[PDB]
Amino acid sequence: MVKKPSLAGRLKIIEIDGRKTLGDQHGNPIQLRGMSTHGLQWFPQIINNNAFSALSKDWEANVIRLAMYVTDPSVKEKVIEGINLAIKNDMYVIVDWHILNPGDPNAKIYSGAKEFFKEIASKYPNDLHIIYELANEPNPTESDITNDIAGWEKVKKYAEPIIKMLRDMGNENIIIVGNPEWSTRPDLAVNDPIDDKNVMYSAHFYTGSASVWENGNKGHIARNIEKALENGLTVFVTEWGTSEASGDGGPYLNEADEWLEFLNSNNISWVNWSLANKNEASAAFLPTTSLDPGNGKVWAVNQLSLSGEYVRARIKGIPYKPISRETM
Ligand SMILES: [Cl-]
Repeated sequence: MVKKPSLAGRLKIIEIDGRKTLGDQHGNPIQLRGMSTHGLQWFPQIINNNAFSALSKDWEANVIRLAMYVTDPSVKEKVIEGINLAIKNDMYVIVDWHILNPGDPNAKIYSGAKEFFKEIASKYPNDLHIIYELANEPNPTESDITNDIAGWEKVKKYAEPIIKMLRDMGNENIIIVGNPEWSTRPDLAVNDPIDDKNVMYSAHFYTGSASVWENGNKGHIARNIEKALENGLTVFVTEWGTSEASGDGGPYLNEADEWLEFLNSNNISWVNWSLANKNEASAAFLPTTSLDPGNGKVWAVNQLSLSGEYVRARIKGIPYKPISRETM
């Protein structure tokens, strides 16, 4: 079982024998393993105590990510309750300003980020539970976040005012910064890293659309991860799926094995997409499964999709022995 906030305390980047990694208050390496909500506008019913209790207790998650797409400003309320439910259920919590369309974390439509982050931070001053993720997936869709240094620099100009502000009020939280091409470029930050001892860099992958190795070569995403790591950055996988990059297809579980070996061997924390019951391969729950499992109840394994079942075993760290899906 991966360590809970009750035993890990404040997370910080530590260095051991020349290598940086995510560590706890005691100065030991730690790995976070959990689940991301789907968009909190589309799937807010996951923000319930019985669900968060089940993920923490049964799935043995030490983290949950609250994907707030940027609909209504009322979505902000489900984030607050989610933060509350996570603290109360002994889990780290990623507050994800979930940019996607447009792709630019700056571009007009994302005005209130610093403002939003200010609010959450004020409500929970230097709370050990919270991890701030400033921009889910900077990307080229309706934006000039290009797949290069110039694109990384726009992301950096967006992130720094928010980081400084957070640090000024005494917030020593892990901050995770996204990067170009849907957060597949943590290597771009090597060129010009954020001067903050507790900033990490996102990487995202979908195992049906990305392999660790192909035709003898390290794949693009895995090698971009390696480049950031070799150059003294740390990487946190705030979103990966067992499906294709659409969120559907497969699941691709043999490829997931290889990704997870690669991440565990490098002590890279990871959060699986997603806690939906949408009819898509990446969704952890069957379409007929309620996102509230009931009072004192967990979801049964047969209420979980093939992906959900697989990720649950991996979060727990138990061998994966899939159930029979036919009975007569
Ligand atoms: Cl196994």
